[PDB]
Amino acid sequence: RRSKRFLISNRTTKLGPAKRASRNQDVFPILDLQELVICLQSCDFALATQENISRPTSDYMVTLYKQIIENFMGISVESLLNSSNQETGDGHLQEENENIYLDTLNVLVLNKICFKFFENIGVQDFNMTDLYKPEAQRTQRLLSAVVNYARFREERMFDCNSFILQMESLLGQINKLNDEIKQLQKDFEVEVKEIEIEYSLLSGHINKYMNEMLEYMQ
Amino acid sequence: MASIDAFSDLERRMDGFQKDVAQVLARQQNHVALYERLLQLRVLPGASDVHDVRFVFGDDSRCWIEVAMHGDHVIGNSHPALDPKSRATLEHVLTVQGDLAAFLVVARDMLLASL
Amino acid sequence: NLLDNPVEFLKEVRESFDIQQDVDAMKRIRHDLDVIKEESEARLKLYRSLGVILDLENDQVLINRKNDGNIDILPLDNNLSDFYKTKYIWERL
Amino acid sequence: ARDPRPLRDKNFQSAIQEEIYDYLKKNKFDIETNHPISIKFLKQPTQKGFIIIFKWLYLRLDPGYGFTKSIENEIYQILKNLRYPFLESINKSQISAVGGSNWHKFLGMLHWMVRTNIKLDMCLNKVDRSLINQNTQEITILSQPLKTLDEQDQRQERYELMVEKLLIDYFTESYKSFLKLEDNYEPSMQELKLGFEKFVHIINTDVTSTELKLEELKVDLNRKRYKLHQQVIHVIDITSKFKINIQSSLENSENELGNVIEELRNLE
Ligand code: NI
Repeated sequence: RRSKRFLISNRTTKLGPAKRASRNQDVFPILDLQELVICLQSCDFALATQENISRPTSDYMVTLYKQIIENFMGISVESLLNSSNQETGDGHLQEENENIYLDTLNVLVLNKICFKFFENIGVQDFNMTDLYKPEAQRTQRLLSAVVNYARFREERMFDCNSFILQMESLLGQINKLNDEIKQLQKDFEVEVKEIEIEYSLLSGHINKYMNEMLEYMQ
Repeated sequence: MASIDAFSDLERRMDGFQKDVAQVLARQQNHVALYERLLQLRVLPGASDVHDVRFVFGDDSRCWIEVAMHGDHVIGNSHPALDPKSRATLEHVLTVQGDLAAFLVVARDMLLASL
Repeated sequence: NLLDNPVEFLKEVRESFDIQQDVDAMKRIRHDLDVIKEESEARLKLYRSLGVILDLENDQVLINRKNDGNIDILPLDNNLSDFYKTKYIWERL
Repeated sequence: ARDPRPLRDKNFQSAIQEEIYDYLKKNKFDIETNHPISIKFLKQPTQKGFIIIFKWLYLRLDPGYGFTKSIENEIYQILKNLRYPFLESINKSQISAVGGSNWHKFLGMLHWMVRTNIKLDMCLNKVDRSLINQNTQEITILSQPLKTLDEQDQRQERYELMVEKLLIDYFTESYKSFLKLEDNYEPSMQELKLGFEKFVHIINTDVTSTELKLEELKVDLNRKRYKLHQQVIHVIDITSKFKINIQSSLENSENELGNVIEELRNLE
């Protein structure tokens, strides 16, 4: 289900309207503890407890940040790490030296993706400690920014229903032609077997005719 | 299974069965009719006894003789009148063991000449 | 351009391929040969005792002299007169 | 464990100091930090100069990081977060005084960060290729005739990925305009329309390519069906001729034998 999740008119309406406050230092309306978890349950993510974000652990925040990247940005964290350290055919690198930098660069790639995404939504200061040493107050500011991007996305997804539906029409045309190609080959293949069965019956009948007549003669 | 591409094998068997039927159905022919055309001699009843064989010579069937097969073969009636000397010599051929064909050679020569 | 029902046409050919009709016809032919042998054995035994034997497989006539031991063969062709055939076999034995 | 590298070798120290000096000079370390760098300084460094090099190298790896004025207390936690494989061989007390006899342990870390900074730039460039390649091969991969059903289903997933990327780019640009107090997401929509046009052109090429394969299959199947039907008519005619020939031969023998029997009986 890709690009089909983005097609909604009155299907969900589970998110409030996008709000902006020119008052507070951050352009986002800083959500409190209760209003931040009412989405993440209706929103596609999963939450253990509202207290687990009030005291964010290092392992839970990395899991929650990986799911956020895989949803809003539409990229796989595991697939990008495999492509970030692809086995290069150059004869200069060493496999013993490569084992040292595999763990370091994999964590640095996850940082750049989270830093770029938070930079676009309006947070230009994303550290490596934001995941492996979470803070209760700093997470609330980071999570209040991604939910406002979620409310804004629901209002904009109405303008994108035109493109998604036209993609289904074009994809349906190719699938229809390929189904006709398989249907034409299956119909002819059945036509051959029916004739081969009747011919095999005629060969047995003619051979039986000669065998019975060969007994009375000769 | 049988495929249409294997029709040549059934075609080959049909040719063999087609030739075997023609060869078998042209063997016997007729032997008695051929014997009557070659030797110009017919074996018919004697008009007096149904077991008496009558030998007919020629296509016109004017000359014929009759003999009896039971016991010693005695000469019977004949359309061309035969003198007693010719009749005794014909039975003298049958008196000796010899063969029936030797009697028929003398019989055909005397009956056709007496015509 | 093509066959309207090729599967049915092959079934019609099989259903019209009568086997018992020709098998019964082979019985009548074998019966007629048995009638010919029975009704002609008496004459053929008399003809064979005359010294003339027919060999229709080679289209030849066999005339054997019992005293000389030599056998004369008369082959038949579509150019020999019937008077030639009857004069050679007769008076030869 | 312990560092497998010969950190105390004088020849190895001259090589790593050259790699460090070249990377700092090539990337304009002295211009940004207003601190001159030299090979002589790398052999006998100072505590203030080491912090400048450590902060400069880590800022290129984690740009958003906020450094406190007590930089010595954060080096151990940074190395732990960076997954430094040689953290056990480095003592926490040596961080306050790196210019002593244990400088080779810290000089190897500076070379480890120099290598990591160079390797990260190449690793991030390969990620940019993966996030772009799915819209780069375009019709070349898709126009080829499908070999199985999985490749056709994989072709559909590539099309759905192209549309999903276009929508996310629209949401990203529209929110950035929304943050700047605009509420007019027209230039973001125009970029979406231009990107969607190329997707239609790619699909239309696959539609035309598949329409040709559909017509080529029809002509090929009509030829195959014509040959099969021709073979069927041949079997039917040969069978009929063979049946009549045997039946006619049976009627001839029955009439020829029937006359022979009549000849044997009439001749009486
Ligand atoms: Ni043929």
